[PDB]
Amino acid sequence: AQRCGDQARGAKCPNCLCCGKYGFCGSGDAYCGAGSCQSQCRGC
Repeated sequence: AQRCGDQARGAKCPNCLCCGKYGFCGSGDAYCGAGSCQSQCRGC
């Protein structure tokens, strides 16, 4: 579990991961699915 976006001073996340609009970078369709994705919308 890693924080991104405004929740991380505008920090970006690596590939194979999804950055939740709520500055929350995680995995799984739970955060990768369409509805809470903002950045890095191409994770595994």
